[PDB]
Amino acid sequence: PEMVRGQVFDVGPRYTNLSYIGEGAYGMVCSAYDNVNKVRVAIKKISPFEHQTYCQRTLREIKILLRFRHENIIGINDIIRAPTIEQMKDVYIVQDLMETDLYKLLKTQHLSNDHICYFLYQILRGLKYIHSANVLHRDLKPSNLLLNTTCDLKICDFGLARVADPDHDHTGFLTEYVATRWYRAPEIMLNSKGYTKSIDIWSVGCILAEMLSNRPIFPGKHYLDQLNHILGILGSPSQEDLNCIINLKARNYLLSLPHKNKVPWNRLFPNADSKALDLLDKMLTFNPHKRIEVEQALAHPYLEQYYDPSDEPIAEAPFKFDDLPKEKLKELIFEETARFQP
Ligand SMILES: O=C(CN1Cc2ccc(-c3nc(NC4CCOCC4)ncc3Cl)cc2C1=O)N[C@@]1(CO)CCc2ccccc21
Repeated sequence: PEMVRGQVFDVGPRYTNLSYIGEGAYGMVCSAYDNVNKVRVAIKKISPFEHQTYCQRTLREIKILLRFRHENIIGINDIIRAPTIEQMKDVYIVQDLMETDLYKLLKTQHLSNDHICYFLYQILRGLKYIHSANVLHRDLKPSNLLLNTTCDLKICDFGLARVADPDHDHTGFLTEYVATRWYRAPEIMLNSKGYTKSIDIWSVGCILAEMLSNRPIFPGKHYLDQLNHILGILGSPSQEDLNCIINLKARNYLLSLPHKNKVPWNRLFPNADSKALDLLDKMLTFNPHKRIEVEQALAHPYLEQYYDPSDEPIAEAPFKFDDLPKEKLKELIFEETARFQP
């Protein structure tokens, strides 16, 4: 078997000529020549079976992405594993290989308004489909938006994704949360478990602001610092928005802060298109009930050149399927990956 940077890659025979790409908690990723389709692909080796939280991320990633089929959502092309549960130590997930991601692009490149518009359109078109299946991505951020050489965009990493559950959304003040800090809606720190579609729209709002200036809009260094960066720009919540926060610890925290005025978007973003800033404002609304929805966002005048609801598909049916053990999640992973065996 091939090795890459001191790791076995048991992807053959089909997948050969393996170049390293990168690495994280998830595992390792390489490009590989796919000998059946005659194209290089991404393959990420997951070795999750000794941690039930990595097994959860693996099952979510595989189950959701095999159900979903959409031009702006990364697919799974193939999955490699051993022929039995016992011999299965790794899972290789094969996906279309993409040139870069929006994180890398923003650290190096100025985006034209035309590029910003097209990226935003694609994010929302993928998100329309995600949300139509009653799913929340819950970790939208520039590194989870893959880009090819002609700026086609695909949303990736569904390991935190959930079915939406807005009747179980309420929680207490300062409840801990897993998704990336800078893209967390203000309600996460106040009274929300992050089980509504409006969580994803906030993150998209954050991404949009970041495309306008190549800097994160709300770069909090710790849990509550994130709300204070948010309130620094949006200003103090209105009476009406506060009355919606019935939790007293959260309410009284907000009432304790000195009055802060709204920083106008056109002063933060002097070179931005005014329609982009109108849509930004609606995505970065403090009150999640007042926040724009994905379909309204698509219909916003900023995206008029692209908007076409007939060419913005939805899922044919809602998605469905939990503190289960590592060993049962392994079984589920084995069942879900069977279609790729000879
Ligand atoms: O799966 C991920 C996250 N990952 C990691 C990852 C690397 C690579 C690419 C990729 N990259 C390029 N191209 C790159 C060229 C260089 O520039 C950047 C772009 N093309 C195509 C692809 Cl699918 C995509 C991903 C991705 O979704 N986590 C998961 C799910 O939460 C799995 C299972 C698991 C277990 C524990 C914890 C996390 C996770």
